[PDB]
Amino acid sequence: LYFQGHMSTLGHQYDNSLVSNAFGFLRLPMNFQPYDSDADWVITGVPFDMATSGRAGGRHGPAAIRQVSTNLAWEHNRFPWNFDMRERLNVVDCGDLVYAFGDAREMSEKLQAHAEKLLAAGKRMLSFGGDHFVTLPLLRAHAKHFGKMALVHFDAHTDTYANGCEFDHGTMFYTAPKEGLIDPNHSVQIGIRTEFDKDNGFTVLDACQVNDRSVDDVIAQVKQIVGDMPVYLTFDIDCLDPAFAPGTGTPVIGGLTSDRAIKLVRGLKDLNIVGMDVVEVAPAYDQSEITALAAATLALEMLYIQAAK
Amino acid sequence: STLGHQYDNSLVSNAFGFLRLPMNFQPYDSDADWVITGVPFDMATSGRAGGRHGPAAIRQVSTNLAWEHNRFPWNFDMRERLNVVDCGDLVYAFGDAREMSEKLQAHAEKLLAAGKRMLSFGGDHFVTLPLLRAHAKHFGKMALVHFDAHTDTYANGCEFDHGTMFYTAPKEGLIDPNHSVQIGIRTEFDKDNGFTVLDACQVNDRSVDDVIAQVKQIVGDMPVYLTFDIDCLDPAFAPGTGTPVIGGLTSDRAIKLVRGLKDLNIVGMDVVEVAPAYDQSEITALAAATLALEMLYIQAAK
Amino acid sequence: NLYFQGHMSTLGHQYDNSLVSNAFGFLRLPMNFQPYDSDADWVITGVPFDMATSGRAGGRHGPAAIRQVSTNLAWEHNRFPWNFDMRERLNVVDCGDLVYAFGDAREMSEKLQAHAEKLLAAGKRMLSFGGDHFVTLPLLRAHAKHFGKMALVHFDAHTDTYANGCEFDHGTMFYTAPKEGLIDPNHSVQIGIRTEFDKDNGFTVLDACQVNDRSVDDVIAQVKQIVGDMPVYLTFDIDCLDPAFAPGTGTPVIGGLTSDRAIKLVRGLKDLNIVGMDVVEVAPAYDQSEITALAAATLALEMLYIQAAK
Amino acid sequence: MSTLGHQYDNSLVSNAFGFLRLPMNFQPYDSDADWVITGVPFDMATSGRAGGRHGPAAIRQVSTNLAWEHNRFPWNFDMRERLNVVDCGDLVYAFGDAREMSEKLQAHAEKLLAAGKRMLSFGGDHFVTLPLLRAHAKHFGKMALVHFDAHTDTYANGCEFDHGTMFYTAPKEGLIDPNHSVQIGIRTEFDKDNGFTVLDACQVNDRSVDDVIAQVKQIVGDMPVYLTFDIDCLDPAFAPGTGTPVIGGLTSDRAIKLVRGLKDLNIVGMDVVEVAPAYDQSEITALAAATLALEMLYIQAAK
Amino acid sequence: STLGHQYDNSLVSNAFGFLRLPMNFQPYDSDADWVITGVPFDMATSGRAGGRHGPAAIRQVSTNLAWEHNRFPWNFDMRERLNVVDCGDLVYAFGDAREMSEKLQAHAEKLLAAGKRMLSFGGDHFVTLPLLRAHAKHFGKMALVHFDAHTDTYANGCEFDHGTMFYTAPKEGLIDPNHSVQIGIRTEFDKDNGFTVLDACQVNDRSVDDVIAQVKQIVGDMPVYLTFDIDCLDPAFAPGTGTPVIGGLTSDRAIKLVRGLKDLNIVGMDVVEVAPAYDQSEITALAAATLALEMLYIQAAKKGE
Amino acid sequence: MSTLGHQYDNSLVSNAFGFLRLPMNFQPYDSDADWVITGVPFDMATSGRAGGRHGPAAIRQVSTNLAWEHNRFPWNFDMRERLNVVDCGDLVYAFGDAREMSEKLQAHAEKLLAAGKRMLSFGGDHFVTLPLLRAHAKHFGKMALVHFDAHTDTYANGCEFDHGTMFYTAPKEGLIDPNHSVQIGIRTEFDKDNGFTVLDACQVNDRSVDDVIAQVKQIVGDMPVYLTFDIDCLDPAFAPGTGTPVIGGLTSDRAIKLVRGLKDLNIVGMDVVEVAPAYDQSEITALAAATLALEMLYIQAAKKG
Ligand SMILES: [Mn+2]
Ligand SMILES: [Mn+2]
Ligand SMILES: [Mn+2]
Ligand SMILES: [Mn+2]
Ligand SMILES: [Mn+2]
Ligand SMILES: [Mn+2]
Ligand SMILES: [Mn+2]
Ligand SMILES: [Mn+2]
Ligand SMILES: [Mn+2]
Ligand SMILES: [Mn+2]
Ligand SMILES: [Mn+2]
Ligand SMILES: [Mn+2]
Repeated sequence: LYFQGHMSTLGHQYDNSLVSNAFGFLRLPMNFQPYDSDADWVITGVPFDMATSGRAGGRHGPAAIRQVSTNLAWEHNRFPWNFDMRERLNVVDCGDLVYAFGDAREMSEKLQAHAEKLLAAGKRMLSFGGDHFVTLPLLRAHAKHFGKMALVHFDAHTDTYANGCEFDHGTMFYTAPKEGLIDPNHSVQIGIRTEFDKDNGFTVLDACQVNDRSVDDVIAQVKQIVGDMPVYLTFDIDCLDPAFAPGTGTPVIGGLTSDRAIKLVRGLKDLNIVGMDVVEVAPAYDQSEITALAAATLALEMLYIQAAK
Repeated sequence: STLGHQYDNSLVSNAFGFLRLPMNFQPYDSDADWVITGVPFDMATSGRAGGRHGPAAIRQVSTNLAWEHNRFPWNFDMRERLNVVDCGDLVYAFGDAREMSEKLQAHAEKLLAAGKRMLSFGGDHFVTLPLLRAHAKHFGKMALVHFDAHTDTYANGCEFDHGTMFYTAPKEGLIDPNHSVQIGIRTEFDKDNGFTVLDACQVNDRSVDDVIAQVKQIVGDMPVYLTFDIDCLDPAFAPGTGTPVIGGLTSDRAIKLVRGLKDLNIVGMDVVEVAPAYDQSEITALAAATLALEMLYIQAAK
Repeated sequence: NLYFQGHMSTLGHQYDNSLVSNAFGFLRLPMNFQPYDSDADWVITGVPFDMATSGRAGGRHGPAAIRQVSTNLAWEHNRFPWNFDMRERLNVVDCGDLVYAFGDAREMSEKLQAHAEKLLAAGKRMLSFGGDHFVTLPLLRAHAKHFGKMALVHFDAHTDTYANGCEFDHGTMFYTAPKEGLIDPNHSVQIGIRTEFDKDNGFTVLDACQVNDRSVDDVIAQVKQIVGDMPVYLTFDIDCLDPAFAPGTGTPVIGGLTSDRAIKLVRGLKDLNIVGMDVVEVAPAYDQSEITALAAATLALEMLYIQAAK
Repeated sequence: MSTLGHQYDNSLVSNAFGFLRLPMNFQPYDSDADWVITGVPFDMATSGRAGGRHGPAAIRQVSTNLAWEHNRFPWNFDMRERLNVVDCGDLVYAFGDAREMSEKLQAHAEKLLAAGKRMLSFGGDHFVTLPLLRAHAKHFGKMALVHFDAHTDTYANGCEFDHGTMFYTAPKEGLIDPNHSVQIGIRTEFDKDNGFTVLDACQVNDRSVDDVIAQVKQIVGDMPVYLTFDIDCLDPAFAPGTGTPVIGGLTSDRAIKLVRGLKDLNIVGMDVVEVAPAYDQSEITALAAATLALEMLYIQAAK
Repeated sequence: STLGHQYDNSLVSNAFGFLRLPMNFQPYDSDADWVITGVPFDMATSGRAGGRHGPAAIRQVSTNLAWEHNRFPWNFDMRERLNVVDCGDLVYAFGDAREMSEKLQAHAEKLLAAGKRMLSFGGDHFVTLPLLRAHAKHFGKMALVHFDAHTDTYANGCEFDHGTMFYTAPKEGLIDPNHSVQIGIRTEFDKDNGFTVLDACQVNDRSVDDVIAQVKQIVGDMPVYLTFDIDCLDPAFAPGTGTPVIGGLTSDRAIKLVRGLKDLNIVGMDVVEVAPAYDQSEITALAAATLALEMLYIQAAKKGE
Repeated sequence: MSTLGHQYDNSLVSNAFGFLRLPMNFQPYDSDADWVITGVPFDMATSGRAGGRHGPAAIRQVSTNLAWEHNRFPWNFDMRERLNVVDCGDLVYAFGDAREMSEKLQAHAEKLLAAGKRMLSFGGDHFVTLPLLRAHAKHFGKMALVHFDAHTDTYANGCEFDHGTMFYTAPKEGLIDPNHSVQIGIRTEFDKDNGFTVLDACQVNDRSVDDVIAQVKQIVGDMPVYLTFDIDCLDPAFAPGTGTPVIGGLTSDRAIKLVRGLKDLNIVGMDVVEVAPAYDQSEITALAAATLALEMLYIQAAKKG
C-alpha cells in the first residue's frame, strides 16, 4: 500500500478522484532522500529552460506532469496492460533538483552528481524536464554506470548542432557521441521534421514516413538498429504535432498523434532501457493540460514497459 | 428564431435554441417529433466539473451549422423531415443531485408518453441513467452504442457517480450488455461482462467501414440508445471535457462512425461531458454540436 | 408580471435560481422576436456588428456574451443596492439580434434605424447591446426624430469626434451626430476620456485622470448641470473601464475607471430623463473569464433600474 | 526539508508541493504542529460555475512566489520561527457524495481541535465552512464571524448542500452570533433585519482602511472569531478565478490591509474558499488567496 | 534584418518581416522575385472577425522556421534561389471595404507589371478576389487550386462577402471552374458548377499521391492560382479561424498535398482566414507560416539551382 | 513612413513593426536619432516564470493602439516632432549564453552613448539593466536610480546572472548612489539599512501622487537619473504578464501619473522590463508597458521643449 498511492493522502485513504491529493507523480510517495530508499525507480524534476532557443517556460514542466498525472492514478492496471506497475516496481518521486536559477553550470554539475549517486545506489531513473539540455548531464552519469548507450530519441529536431554555446538544448547529440556517451550507429531519431544531417551515424525516421508506416514496422526497424546495446530513451514532447502538444518551446507542424506515440513507446517493451526522460513541456503555452497529459501518460507507459520485464 | 423572423445567413447572430430551432418551454403538447433538452449537471464528476455549462456552449456554437440548408454530406434538409424544438434546460435545485435525477426522468417519461423522441445535451454522463430509466419504460430493454474513453461499469461508486451508469443500467434491466458496443475505450475496463469493447487503439488502426459492420452485427435489430461521451475524441479535438485521455478518435473518424449508424433503429440519444471552462476556441462544443446534428440527420435518413 | 419576470423563460415555466441554466434572453427576460405590438415598456436589441472598428474586431459576439453572463444577476429578486425589482415595475422583452447581410454596413445602418423608429413609433424605449460604437449613430438618428435633439451622457476612453475617416467609422459618430442635429454638444459630457481629444468643441470632457481622483457625488452634480433638463441618450463604451476590468474590447487604454466607480456613476444618473441607452464595444474573443461581459450586463441592468426608480 | 537533498530552494518555481513548501504530514493529529493546512476539493454545492475542487492545489502551486520571503512583507519576523505549520493534504471523500464530504471534514476538524491543533483550510466552495464551524463551535463555543464575500449566504430555503445557506444554518445551530458578526464586501441582495452588520463593497471602497477596521473590532468585541474569506470578495479584475463573480469589489491592496489590521482579534480558526482555477488568469486569483492565507498565519504568529 | 546585421539563430528575436526577410515598403522597383503582402481585413466575414491580425501573427511565429538553412525536407535554401521581400501591410480606411478592394488590386497590378510575383497573407478570403482581378489581367484566365472547408460559390450575399469570390471570379472570367479543384470541403456545396470538389471525408481516406495525381489532371496546362483557407485544416490543428468545421485535414496531410504540387505552374498564391484572437499557442499561425514557406519552396524547386 | 507605399496608417492594427510605427534603424550609431529603442530578448536570470524574452516583440505589437494619437493624452505636443526616435530591433546573442548578452548589450549601449544617442530599452528580465547601468555610468558618471518594482533586487548571495541582485552589484561598482536613489511599489521583504529610500506599495496607494513625486524629486536632487520600471510594480490585475507577480500593487492610473510627474528630472537613460507575454491577458501588460514607455519619451520631449 506504500509504493501504491494508498499512503500519500490525508489519513492514508485511497483517493479514487481524478483531482485531489496531487503531490508526487501518480500520487507516488515523496522521498527527498531517495539514495538509501527501497526504490527500484526514482522520478526527478529538472526545473530548467535557460538553454532554450525558442519559448521559455520548460521550468514548470515537472509540476504540470505531476499535477495532471492524477487523471491516470485511478487505473489499477493502466490500459491496456494486464497488471499494476506499482505492484512490480517500487517508484518514489524525489521532488525537483535545487540549483541557483541563472546558473546553468551549477544545474549541470548538480544534476550529474544527483544521477551518479542514484545509479551508484542501484536505482534507475525516470526524469522530467525542463528543456532537452538536462538529458546531456543525465547521459554523462548513465554512460559511466552502464557504458556507451543506443539513444532512442523522440523529437521534431535532431539536436546535433556543432556550433552552439555550451548551454544549448540543440547540441546534446553532437556532444554525447563526441564524449562517447552514445553510439550514433545504434541510435534512432523518430518524428524528425526540421533540417537535419544525413551522413552522421544516426538513423532518422522522419514524421512524414512515420505517419505513413505501421507502428509494428517502425518498432521492428528500431529493435534491429539498437542491437543489444543498453538503451537510453528520451522523449521530447514536440515529437507530438502541436495539435496534441501545443505547450512546447519549439513547436513544428506535421507531427505524430498521441495514439501513434503511445503505441511506439508501448512497442519498445522488449529492449534493455537503463534510463529514460520526458522533456520540453512548457505549461505557459499548454491548453487544458493536454501537453502535460501526453507527457504523464508517456511517462507512465515508460514505467509499464520496465514492469513488463 | 430571429428579430422580425428574418432569415439569418450569419454564423454568429441570433444564437438562442440549438441550430436556431424554435424555443418551446412546454414541448409536451407541441407538434415536435424530436425534443432537445439541456441537463446543466456535473455533481457526479470524478475529474473536472464545468459540464453544467455544456448545453449553452453547444447551442451558442451551433450557429456555425445553421446556414447549411442541406448539412454535408446529406442530400436533404433534416428540418423539412423533422419538427425539432429546443425546450430549454432542466430546472433542479443545484446541489440536489437526487432532485435532478427525479425531475429528468419525469420530464423524459412525459415527453415519450406524448410520442416525442429526445436528443439530450449534458452535463456529466450520469444524466444518461435517468434518460435510460424513462426510455426503458416506453421502448423496453435497449442496445447501448456508447462512445467514450471510459466504460463506466464501476460497482463501488456512490449513488451519483458518472462512472457507474452502465453497471446500474444492466442490473435495472434497462439495457442488454450482450448487444451493447463501447467505442473509443482506452482506460482500464472489466473484460468479463457482456459488452463488446472496441478500444481506441484498434478503432484508430482498423477501417471505419469494418468497425460499422461489426457494431451492426452486435446490436442486431434491438432498439438502440446512442450515448456519446465527448472525451471519446482525443483531447486535441475535445480539450473541453472533465476527464481527458490521450490516444482518442479524430473528429473525422467520430462523425464517419455516427454517420454509418443510420440503418440502426435509434429510439433516443445524447452528447455529454462538454466542459466549456476547459474548451479552446469552442472546438469541443462544435464537435458535440456537429455530432448532435449528425444524430438528427441519421433519424431524418429514415 | 410573471411572463416579464422570467418565470416563463425556462423548461416547464419553473423559476431558475441557478446562475447557469436557461441562458437565452438577457436576465432570462422573455424572447419577443416581434416586439413592436407587445406590452413591453423597454426592448433589448443585440447589434452583432464590428465592421466599423479601427482596432480589434469581435464586437459582433458582444450581445451573446452579455446575455450568457447575465444569469449571474437574475437570482437577485431586488438587485443590490435597490429595494425594489425592476422586472415588476418594467415590462422588458429581448427581441434578439438585428438580421443584416454580414459585410454590408449600409444595410445594418438602414435596418437598425428602421427597427429603432418602429419601436419608438410603437411607444417602446430601447436598451441596445453592441457591437462597435458606430451602432449608436443609427440609434441617435431614430431617437432624434422622436424625442428631438438630446444631451449625450457618453462613457468612453475616446471622444469619437474624428471629422475625417470613412462613413462606417466607430470614432466619428459624435462629429456626425451634432452635424445632423441629433445631439447638443453644449449639454453633452464625455466621461473616462484618456486619449487625445478636441478641447474647443461644445462637449464637456471629464478625463479619467480627474474622474479617478474626484468624488462620485461631484462628477454626478456636474453631469446634472451640463445636461440641464433636455432628454438624455446614455451611450456606454465598456473601454471606459480600465483593461483590468474590461480586457475584452477592441481599443483598450490604461488608466481607466474601476467597475465600482462606473456602476456608482450610472446609479447617480437616476434623476435624469434618459429616453434611450446602449452598452457597446464588448469583444468576447479578448474577454478573460467573462469579466468584461459581466461589467456590461451589470451596468445595462443598472440602466434599467434607474428607469424603474421613477 | 521539503526539497531534493533537503536544499534551500531560493527559486519561485521549484519543489511546489505543500503550501509555502511547508512539511507534508498526512497524519498531523499526533504531530508537533501549532497550525494544520487542509484542502477540501469540493464544488457540488455551487449555484454558479463549478471548478472550486481544484482550489487547494492552485493555492499550493502558486505559493512558491511567497516562500522565498524570510520575513514576508511587511512583517519584522518569520511566521515559521514562531508557528510550526504542516500541510496534511486534501480530504479524501467519494466524489458525488456531498454528505460523506461534510461528515468526514467535521470528523477531521474535531480530531485536529481535540489534539490541540488549529486549522487553516482551503476550499473548494463556501459550504465547507459549515462543517468547519460545526467542529470549531463544539471546541471553542459560539463564535463571531468576520466574513469576506460579495454575498451574505444567509438563504433559508436552499437544499441541504447549498454554498449560499451556511450563515442561515450556523446561527440556527448556535455556531455563530450574528450580533458580533460582520460581512465585508457585500454587493448582492442581502437580508437587512438579521443581527449581521453588512459593510457593503460600496462603503468599504469609499471609507478608509483604518475606520473600517476600528468598526469591525467594535462589533466582534472579545468573542472568539472564525475568519472566512470567499475570494469573490475581491473584484473580478483581481479574482477572476471564482464560480460567482460580482463587479465593484475590493482591491487586493484594501483586502490584505483589512486582514493585516485584524491581528489583535482572538481568531480561533480560518479558511479561504471559492478559488476556481479553471476560470483563473495567470494564477492571480490563486496568488491573492495564497497571499491572504499567509497573512492569516502572520496575524496568528504576531501573538 | 537584425541589430548590427548579425545572424539571429534564435527562434524568438528580431520578428519583423516574414522569416526575418528584408522589409521593402516600395517593392515595385526592387530586385525582388517574390513580394509578401499583408492584407489586414475581415469586414467580409460571416462568422468570427479578427482575421485583420492574420499577417502579423504569421510574421511573428515565422521565427520558428528561419533557423533552418534547408527547410525540411528540401535539399536547398529557397533564399539562395528567390529574392524575397516583405512590403508590409495594405493601408486602407478601416470601415471602407471598397477602398481595400480597389487599393489591393491597384497594388497587385503594379507588382505584376514590374515583374514581381505575389505571396499574400490574409485576412478573410475576400482579399483573393481583388488579387485574381490583377492576376487575370497579367496571366489571363487561371486554374484555381483551392484548399478550404467551404466552396465559397454563394450566389446572392452582399458585395463584400468572404463566401462569394468563386461565384464572382468565374463570371468576370478570372478563373475556369472546369480546370479548378476545391480540396477539404465538408459543408453544403453546389455539385454542378464545373468545380471538381474533393471533400475532407474522401481526402482523409485516400492516399496523398492519388489526390496529387488527380489535381494535376484537372488543372491541365493552365497557369495556377493557389489559395489556402486555413480552416481547410481540422480545428484541432487550426482553431484560430472565423468559421471552423470539424473533420478537417491534419497539418501533415496539408503540407504533404501542397509539397506534391511542385511541378504545377503556380503564378500567384495566398494563405487566408488566420484569426489570432481564437488561435492557441500560435499553432494556426504556425501552420499558415509553414505552408507559406512551403509555397515559396515549390517555386524555388520549380525554379533551378 | 514604415508602411506599404509609405502611407499614413490611422488603424490600431496594421503595419505593426517598430515601436509606435517608428522607423527601423539596425545601424543607429551614425543616424540623426536623439533616442534609440533596443529590445533585449533575455529571461535567463529569472527566479520565477520565464517568458520575458518575448517582451520586446509584445510591446512593439501593442504600441499600434498609441500611434494614432498625434498629441498623446494628456500632452499638448507630439514627441515625434521634438525627438527623433528609431527602433534598432533586438540585441543578437547566443541563447543560453547570459555572459554574451551582458557584454554585447554593454558594448551596444557604450557605442550608442559614445555617438550621443540616448537609450529607451525593452526587456527581458531586470538583469539587463546592470549591463545598461555600466554603459551609462562610463558616459554620465554615478547616477540616482528611480526604480519602480514590487522587489528591491539587492540580494547579495545570488549567482552572477540573477535578476534580483543588480542594485547590490550596481552601487558596489560605483554606477548608482543609493542615498539619491528611490524604490517605488515594494511589497516584498527588503533591507531597510541600505542608503535606498523604499516607498512601499501600501503607503504609495494611501498617499497622493503629488506628495510622492515631491519626495522623489528631493531624494534625487540634481544627480543624473536612470529610470528603470519593472512592470510587476503594477498589481497583477493590471500586469498579469510578469515572471514574479505580487498582489497589492499600483493601478496603471497611479503608475502613469507618477512617471508623468518625474518630467522635471534629468533622466539620462530608462528601460521597461519583466513583460512576459506567455502570462499576459489580452495584451493588457504589454499595453501598460508600451504606454509607460511612450510616457517616458513625452517627459523627455517635455523637458527638451
Ligand atoms: Mn529536443
Ligand atoms: Mn525538439
Ligand atoms: Mn462517460
Ligand atoms: Mn469518459
Ligand atoms: Mn467609442
Ligand atoms: Mn472607446
Ligand atoms: Mn459564497
Ligand atoms: Mn461569494
Ligand atoms: Mn474560404
Ligand atoms: Mn472556409
Ligand atoms: Mn525586478
Ligand atoms: Mn520585480
